[PDB]
Amino acid sequence: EIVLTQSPGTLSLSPGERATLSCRASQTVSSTSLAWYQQKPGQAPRLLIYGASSRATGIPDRFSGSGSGTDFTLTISRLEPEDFAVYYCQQHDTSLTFGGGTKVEIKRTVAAPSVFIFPPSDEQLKSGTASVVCLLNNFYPREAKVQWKVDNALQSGNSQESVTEQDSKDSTYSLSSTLTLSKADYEKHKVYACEVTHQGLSSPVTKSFNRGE
Amino acid sequence: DIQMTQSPSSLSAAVGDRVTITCRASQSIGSYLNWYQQKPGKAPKLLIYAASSLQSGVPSRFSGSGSGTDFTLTISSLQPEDFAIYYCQQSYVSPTYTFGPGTKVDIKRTVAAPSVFIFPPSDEQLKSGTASVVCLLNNFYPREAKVQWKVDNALQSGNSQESVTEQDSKDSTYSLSSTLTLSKADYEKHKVYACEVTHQGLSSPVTKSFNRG
Amino acid sequence: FPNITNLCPFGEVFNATRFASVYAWNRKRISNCVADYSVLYNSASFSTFKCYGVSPTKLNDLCFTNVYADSFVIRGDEVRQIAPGQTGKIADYNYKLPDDFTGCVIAWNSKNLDSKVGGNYNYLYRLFRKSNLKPFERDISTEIYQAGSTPCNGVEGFNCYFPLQSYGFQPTNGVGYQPYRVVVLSFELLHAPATVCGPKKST
Amino acid sequence: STIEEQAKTFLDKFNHEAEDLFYQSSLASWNYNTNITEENVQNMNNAGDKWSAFLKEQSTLAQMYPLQEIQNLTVKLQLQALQQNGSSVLSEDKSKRLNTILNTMSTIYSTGPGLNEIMANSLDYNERLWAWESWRSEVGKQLRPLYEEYVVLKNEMARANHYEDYGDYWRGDYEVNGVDGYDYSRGQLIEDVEHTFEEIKPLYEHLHAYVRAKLMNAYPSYISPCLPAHLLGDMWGRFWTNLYSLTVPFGQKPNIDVTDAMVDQAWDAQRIFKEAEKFFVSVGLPNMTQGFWENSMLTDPGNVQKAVCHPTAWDLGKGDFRILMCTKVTMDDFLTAHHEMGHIQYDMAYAAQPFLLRNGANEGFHEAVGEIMSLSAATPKHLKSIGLLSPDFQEDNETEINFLLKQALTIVGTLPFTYMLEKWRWMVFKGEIPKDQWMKKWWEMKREIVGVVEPVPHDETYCDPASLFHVSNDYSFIRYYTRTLYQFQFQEALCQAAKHEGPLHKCDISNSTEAGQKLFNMLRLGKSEPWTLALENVVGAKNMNVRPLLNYFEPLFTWLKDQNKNSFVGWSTDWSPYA
Amino acid sequence: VQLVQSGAEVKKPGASVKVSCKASGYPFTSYGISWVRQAPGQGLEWMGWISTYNGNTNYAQKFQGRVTMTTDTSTTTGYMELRRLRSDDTAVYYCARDYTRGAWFGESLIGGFDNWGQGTLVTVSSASTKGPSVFPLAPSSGTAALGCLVKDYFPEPVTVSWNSGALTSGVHTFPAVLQSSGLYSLSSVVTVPSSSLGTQTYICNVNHKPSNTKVDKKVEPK
Amino acid sequence: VQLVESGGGLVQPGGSLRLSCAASGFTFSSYDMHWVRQTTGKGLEWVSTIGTAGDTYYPDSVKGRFTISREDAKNSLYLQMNSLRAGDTAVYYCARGDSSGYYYYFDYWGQGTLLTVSSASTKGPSVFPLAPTAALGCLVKDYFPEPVTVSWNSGALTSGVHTFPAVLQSSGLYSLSSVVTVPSSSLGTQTYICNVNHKPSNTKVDKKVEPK
Ligand SMILES: *[C@@H]1O[C@H](CO[C@@H]2O[C@@H](C)[C@@H](O)[C@@H](O)[C@@H]2O)[C@@H](O[C@@H]2O[C@H](CO)[C@@H](O[C@@H]3O[C@H](CO[C@H]4O[C@H](CO[C@@H]5O[C@H](CO)[C@@H](O)[C@H](O)[C@@H]5O)[C@@H](O)[C@H](O)[C@@H]4O)[C@@H](O)[C@H](O)[C@@H]3O)[C@H](O)[C@H]2NC(C)=O)[C@H](O)[C@H]1NC(C)=O
Ligand SMILES: *[C@@H]1O[C@H](CO)[C@@H](O)[C@H](O)[C@H]1NC(C)=O
Ligand SMILES: *[C@@H]1O[C@H](CO)[C@@H](O)[C@H](O)[C@H]1NC(C)=O
Ligand SMILES: *[C@@H]1O[C@H](CO)[C@@H](O)[C@H](O)[C@H]1NC(C)=O
Ligand SMILES: *[C@@H]1O[C@H](CO)[C@@H](O)[C@H](O)[C@H]1NC(C)=O
Ligand SMILES: [Cl-]
Ligand SMILES: [Cl-]
Ligand SMILES: [Cl-]
Ligand SMILES: [Cl-]
Ligand SMILES: [Cl-]
Ligand SMILES: [Cl-]
Ligand SMILES: [Cl-]
Ligand SMILES: [Cl-]
Ligand code: NA
Ligand code: NA
Ligand code: NA
Ligand code: NA
Ligand SMILES: [Zn+2]
Repeated sequence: EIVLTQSPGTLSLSPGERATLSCRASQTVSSTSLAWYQQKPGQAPRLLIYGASSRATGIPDRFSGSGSGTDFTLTISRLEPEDFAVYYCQQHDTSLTFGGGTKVEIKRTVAAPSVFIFPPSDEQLKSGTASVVCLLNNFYPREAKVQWKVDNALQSGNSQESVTEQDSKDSTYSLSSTLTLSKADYEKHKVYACEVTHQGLSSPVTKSFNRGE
Repeated sequence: DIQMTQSPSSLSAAVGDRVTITCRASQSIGSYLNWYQQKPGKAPKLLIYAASSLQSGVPSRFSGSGSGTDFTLTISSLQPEDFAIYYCQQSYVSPTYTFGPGTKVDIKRTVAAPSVFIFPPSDEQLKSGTASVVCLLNNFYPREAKVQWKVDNALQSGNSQESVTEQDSKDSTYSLSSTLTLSKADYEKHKVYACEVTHQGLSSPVTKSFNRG
Repeated sequence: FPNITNLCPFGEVFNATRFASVYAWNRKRISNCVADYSVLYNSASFSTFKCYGVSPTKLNDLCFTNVYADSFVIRGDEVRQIAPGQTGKIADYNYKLPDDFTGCVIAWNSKNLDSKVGGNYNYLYRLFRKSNLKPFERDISTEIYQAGSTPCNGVEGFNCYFPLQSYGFQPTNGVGYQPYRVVVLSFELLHAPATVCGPKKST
Repeated sequence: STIEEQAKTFLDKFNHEAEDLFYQSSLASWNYNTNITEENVQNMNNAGDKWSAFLKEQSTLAQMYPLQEIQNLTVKLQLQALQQNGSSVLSEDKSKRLNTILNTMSTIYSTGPGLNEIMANSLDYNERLWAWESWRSEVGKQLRPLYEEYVVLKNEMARANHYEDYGDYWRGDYEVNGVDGYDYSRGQLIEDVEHTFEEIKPLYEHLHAYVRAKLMNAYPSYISPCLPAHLLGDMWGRFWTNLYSLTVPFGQKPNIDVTDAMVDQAWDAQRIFKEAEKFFVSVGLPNMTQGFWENSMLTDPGNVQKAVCHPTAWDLGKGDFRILMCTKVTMDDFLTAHHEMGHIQYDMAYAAQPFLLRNGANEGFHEAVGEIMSLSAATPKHLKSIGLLSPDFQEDNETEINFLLKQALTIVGTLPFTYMLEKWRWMVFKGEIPKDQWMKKWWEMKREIVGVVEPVPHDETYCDPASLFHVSNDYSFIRYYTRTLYQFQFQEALCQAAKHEGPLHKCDISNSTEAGQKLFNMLRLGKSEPWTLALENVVGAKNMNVRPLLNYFEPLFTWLKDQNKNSFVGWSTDWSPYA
Repeated sequence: VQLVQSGAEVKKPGASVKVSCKASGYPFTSYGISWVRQAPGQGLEWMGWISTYNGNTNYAQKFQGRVTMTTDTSTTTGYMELRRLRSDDTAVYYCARDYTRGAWFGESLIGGFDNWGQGTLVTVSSASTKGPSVFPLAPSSGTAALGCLVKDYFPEPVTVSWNSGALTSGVHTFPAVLQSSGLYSLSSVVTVPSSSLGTQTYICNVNHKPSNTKVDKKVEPK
Repeated sequence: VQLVESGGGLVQPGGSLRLSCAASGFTFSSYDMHWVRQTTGKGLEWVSTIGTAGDTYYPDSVKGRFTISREDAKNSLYLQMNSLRAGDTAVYYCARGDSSGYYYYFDYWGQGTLLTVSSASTKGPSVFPLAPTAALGCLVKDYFPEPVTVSWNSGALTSGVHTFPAVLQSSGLYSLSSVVTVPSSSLGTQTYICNVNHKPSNTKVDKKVEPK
């Protein structure tokens, strides 16, 4: 078994700059049996480099294949707007394995999220479930701490987060946290708050509401 | 590569004679051998292919034999037209096909005396300031012939230049040209000009002359 | 070509990840297919492209019983030896072609594939034998070469050598010492129905 | 299975091993020489030890093939170089002692160019006397009692190797035995050098007469109507190069230097070497290998790494050829580039030969090939051909003499010194000079041969010979006499092939295939055929000559005879500066 | 040259799925086909390799006892049947033209997976086809934001638009989230001028083709 | 079946030129095509091959310098030559290739075009008549480079015609003579014109030779 380790696996670079992606094997892989792949969000993967260096047919000048032994690299001389995607290395020295991938992200300025709280609708409460939504709107970077405080009790194993792909204009992220709770469990509490900590914020920001107000 | 060698290098036979030309290959080349014919100012003509097979449009007079290392071209009965350099070519190693050095096939015939002619420089040439005087020896055999110039009586050399034709394809004789080059000043200092010819077909040295009038 | 066509695996042979060494030359047999020679023509890779018995311009035109593709790695100065009637170290003791050989020989510089900083010593060429190889013989024996009068049964020492020596391929080698991958396509002319033929529009 | 067939099956096995292992060490050597670190030496020495240990392993195995059982002359030449435990014949204790003496002498030579700068630039008699005397008084007394046991043990080594003396051991680097009409005994080296030196005398005496005449205009109170030893332009009086500062024929006429024109067109290193490359293509020699243009170090690599920087050509093996020369925009470096590429062309030629035969024909062949490239690239015709000298610029009858005399002070001034030094060392080894006359006869020879007298009377506690590098470090010195003669022998024969018009000093070998072909016929062989046969493949003669050297300085020799019609020609061996 | 795949297929655990991959534009018999699967929001995972010539095959260890691959030269179509399905098998499955292993001799080649299919989404869950319970996320208290919760649907996907494609400025639709029920839930939000919060009517157009459920809902500001 | 060469002339060293071969008489598309050069010292050297399947072949001394082109449509063969050396001065022939079995051969050949690689400048010839069984001729004096073609009465007279090989003069230029032997019964009762053509300078000269 050979394992290809791609670090950092999520690379933040400004457009037009050099991108140096890394693929490290557990065991020496012959240069003639290692390849690179591009995958833009929601699309199929395409072959960039094969035999460590050799470009595929419909590949621009930007992409340069390098590396030998265990430490291989994929070089993008200039990051064009279409280049910000996910990249996988692959070996067939022994069997066939892929790497973990590396998302090349657009590096934006620090942007704080606009936080919005949403009470469960009365229609949903008729259906005997309650889902309170905490919304983070347009922020960078991606990492954010979202905590659910119900009354004062910190919520753990009932929350679920979902985050969009990077914006196609301002290059920001938006995150949605949804706290699902049964009707019976919902009406046992008064205060429903979501606290958000992010690099861009001057202080943790709390949005809250009283149950039936 | 495969080096080709031909023997003999030079050859002289009379009309009617059987001529035997040999070709040697660097290594064993089965029957991949081609015989060619090249006349003085023409391109090679394919005579024999596959070492033995006779090309169409070629007199059955021509013959090819041999396999392995040694090959043989035979002119059944030499004719005056057959004056040529004959090349052998190997068809084993492609696309690097190689030729032999060629064998000159000269023709022996009866002795023929040269028809001696002398020519004055044109009035058009005296405009340039140089005088070129030409002496022609027409249709003679054999090739050996010595030519000398005389200005009034003074013998001059180092200012003349000789040129001799290849053997004719019909009568198989040679022709010679001798060009005496003077200045306009040197042409006006002398009156009568002559070129002397000596040949083994002439019982005595023969002269042709002209005056500057 | 139609998609349903059965082309010959020239891509597998020529584009194999790793070649065997000349001493243990690898033989792949090609039969019952359509031979596309367009892949080989005009290639910008090949440094040596020679054919023996047939013109390469008429490869599409010919049918054969079988096609044998031999593959191995050599050094630049020794590419000469893979030919009929050639002599040398690898020609005598590793791989010999007949003098009546009907086929083609193709070679390309694999500097950046088979060389390595520190040296790649994975390609073994035989250096000694008691006898020259017959055409299309393969010797993989590990018997100690007896060059002296005294026997040295199963032991290396003085006048006794291990027959197989390792090529040293460095990236900074000279042209003649750089590794070259070689494919020898041998065409068979046996008295049996031919199987490998060129394009349908040719033959 | 014959001893001949066994020797073959051993040597080709050796050829395989020696190819890779030398290359591995060659890379390790290259690493340090381009990038001086304390891990590169550890990698260099560890590879040099593995190379050295392999040689002494194979030589031992090679001994079991007797030379008298070998008819094949090329296999005989191969083993001859391999099977040699030459110095490792003496007893373990004496062998270790000889090593320690060689260690001591070499170290104390270095430990003990400041004085050289004084002996090159100073015009003070006393300061140059101080620098000359103290050097021979310091180490010259230290080396004396150790040079005796050096001579004792080196003869012991030589006589145990069936050589008559240790001088005969060095004379064995010119020996050829077993080729009909090309054989050369060790004794013929002496006679040939002596015969050629006789023809040098007329030219050298007039050079001595002119240099004397110019030095008495500089030192009017420290001259003789022999010359002082500390007023010859260097430490020992080897090169009269630094005397051109005074002994200039015409201080009016300009010194030809196209350093200005090189920085006018901003000639970078990559162009300089390409201009050298095309020079060799102009004679029919191939252009540099692909690996050459990749791996060569032709400039100063900043300060991130420092290198040896001393211009050196490189034969790493396995077809690897490189140049190590942190080049500058100078004419000196322009010519040195041609010189060092000349070395490579030699290396590239005989690369097809078996490993052990890859070398110069003799010890003075390789360097002679390099210098003829510098001579042809310094010619006004070539300097106008490439375009460093203006097409309108022409030579005169005075700029010609200035150049030739500058060349003469370096070339002609060395030969009488080299012969004197080696004739001394030869007679010392065979014991024709007693130990209590080692210093007296050295100065007797200096007087009679070179025309050089000691400024201070020397005791037998001194050793003035061992003031020089080659003497103390134990190196043969005759190779400096031979290579000089070879140069012009190579030049003359090439210029006849290039159909050169005029004197030999104006010769440019460019744009002549017959010249390149003539040279390549020799270069391809190397240490494969007798050096007599090698020399013949160029000149047509089997022996050394000085008449090619005379032809180079013919217009100078006539000028020297003209200006020394009313001068002191010759030297009397009686006068001393303290008398 | 193009590779075309079956289309999204949804099956229960324990059942069998068979994805088809049609090849055109190249000699089918020369090149081999290999299969790669990708779990949602995860990396590529090699499954196996099939020779179009002789039918020899190499699978990974994780799939060795389940997966079976076949080819048909007459149709130029390669199949991939994975039996004994599990919940973790929920992935998008790709067929690709192979230049890593030769079809004839089964030896490694200098290349990779050059041509790729479009992929087939294969969902494996205990869940059955169910329409999304759409609930409004009312704007509470400049650029006030209102949303639309699309809770409990199976299988994916759902398409959501604001004002039937009239409002595209400042809209964010979050990817679905797999729930322990096996069903999926989604959120869609939009930033809106507070001046236009009372004037305009904002409708959330949820389309779920799998269940044939179209639901549009008002978002009442309160 | 015919092959006709074109293009050959004077080129400066390090320069470039193209050669053209016009084919006729056969289905050009179905036959392989070759260029072959001929030198005084080394003889016949193969320089390029082009196949029926668009395949090209070269020697190492050629590849990357010369490129062979083919027009199936126009029955034409081309050879684009770059980086020309002095050692490229040769007579270039275009020749067909055919096989009778496995055995290959060059059945039909061209006429030959002379490429000459020199730094020396081009110059047209100065033609002069040679005033008169009697003989007369034309002197083609001072020209560079080769070749020069002379014909008599636009190719109506061939019988007693001799065209001597050109001789390089001391000046560095070429000089040539052409003569014809004619019955004295035809002097004045038939006029003779030599058709001198020097392609490398586009100097076509037709001059009349008559009794002085
Ligand atoms: C061994 O593999 C080779 C590499 O192939 C590719 O990658 C593999 C991993 C695999 O996925 C393959 O399917 C894939 O093709 C094979 O070579 C390919 O073979 C093709 C013919 O079958 C050949 O095609 C012709 O394409 C020409 C355009 O090619 C493209 O490549 C260009 C790279 O190269 C250049 O060289 C030329 C001069 O020779 C020069 O003009 C260019 O400037 C350039 O430097 C690239 O620049 C283009 O953008 C384009 O992508 C076309 O002109 C012609 O009409 C043909 O149709 C391919 O050229 C060739 N690919 C390469 C790069 O090698 C090879 O066949 C395999 N061996 C066998 C025996 O099968
Ligand atoms: C110089 O030597 C060191 C040895 O440790 C090596 O690692 C380094 O690569 C070298 N430096 C350069 C610039 O090549
Ligand atoms: C010596 O033997 C070698 C083979 O090892 C051979 O090349 C050579 O011809 C022989 N020497 C001569 C010159 O006879
Ligand atoms: C050597 O120089 C010649 C002429 O400039 C050039 O054609 C050639 O490419 C060079 N050598 C090689 C084989 O690279
Ligand atoms: C040789 O002659 C050429 C002109 O033919 C000239 O350009 C060149 O300078 C000469 N060679 C050299 C490098 O001296
Ligand atoms: Cl693509
Ligand atoms: Cl290395
Ligand atoms: Cl040997
Ligand atoms: Cl060997
Ligand atoms: Cl992953
Ligand atoms: Cl056209
Ligand atoms: Cl025909
Ligand atoms: Cl003439
Ligand atoms: Na070729
Ligand atoms: Na081994
Ligand atoms: Na056209
Ligand atoms: Na025919
Ligand atoms: Zn040197």
